[PDB]
Amino acid sequence: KCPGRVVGGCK
Amino acid sequence: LIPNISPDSFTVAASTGMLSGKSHEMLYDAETGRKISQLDWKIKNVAILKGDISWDPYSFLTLNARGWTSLASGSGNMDNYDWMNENQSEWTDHSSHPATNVNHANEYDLNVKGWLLQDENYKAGITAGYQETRFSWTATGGSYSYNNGAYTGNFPKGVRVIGYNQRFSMPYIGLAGQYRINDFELNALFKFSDWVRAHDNDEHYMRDLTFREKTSGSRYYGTVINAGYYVTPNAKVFAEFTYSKYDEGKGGTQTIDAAGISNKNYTVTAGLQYRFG
Ligand SMILES: CCCCCCCCOCCOCCOCCOCCO
Repeated sequence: KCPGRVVGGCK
Repeated sequence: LIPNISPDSFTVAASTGMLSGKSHEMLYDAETGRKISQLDWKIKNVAILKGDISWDPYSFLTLNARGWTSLASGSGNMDNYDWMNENQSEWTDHSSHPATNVNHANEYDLNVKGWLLQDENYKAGITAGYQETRFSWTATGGSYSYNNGAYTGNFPKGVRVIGYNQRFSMPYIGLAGQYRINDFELNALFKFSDWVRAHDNDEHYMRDLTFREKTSGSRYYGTVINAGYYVTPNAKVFAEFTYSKYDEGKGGTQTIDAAGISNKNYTVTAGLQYRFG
């Protein structure tokens, strides 16, 4: 889902 | 009636100088309004060329096309903050990208001025026009603090991280005044819109994501002031300062709400204006 952040992988 | 086509009804101007400013690419929770994401895009230094063509078809009416454009890539900056934790006010993530370029920028402004008051020294009128402004940045390299400082480090030098474009367009209304005493001339303009339409485009290269946002019905405020000296009856050397503020609007987000898109910018230029005839 990670909004905005340069890299994802928000778990 | 048939418009004035005399050469002296026509005036052109060009100036050069610098553009600077700051944009914001915003994201909010569409239920609480909580700010979850904020990217600040800086325009530090961009060389610009500014042009103006003005025609007086009638004594009371001036038609004007003006704009400016970046002469080359300029320097900028970007910071990317994210608030992933709804409980906590401080951001969870921050990246900083000093190696951000302003690829290009421009503005075009097509307008009419209806002159309602005039004497030998002073002319004043109401202006209305259509205006659009665009900026493009590429953020490369930089450093990061993620997951509350648990991960910190740098991105690889010169690798592009995020590509971002904004555009704002609007009809506007304004007041324009022109003062002339002997060879000195001052022009001042104040512009406003309550119906800006904004779009942006965001390429997150390390996530293979493209984001698109759009808002409408937001506000704009702008000023133009210039002062100069006639060195011939037809030629004026001048300096000009402008300021523009595109307020943040509230709109939708797309991935291939609630998003906010905003900008402020300044220009400082100097040049020459020439009236034909
Ligand atoms: C065009 C007749 C004026 C009617 C006033 C309505 C105001 C609405 O704003 C429209 C702005 O667009 C005007 C186009 O300006 C012409 C610029 O080019 C002329 C330079 O040669």
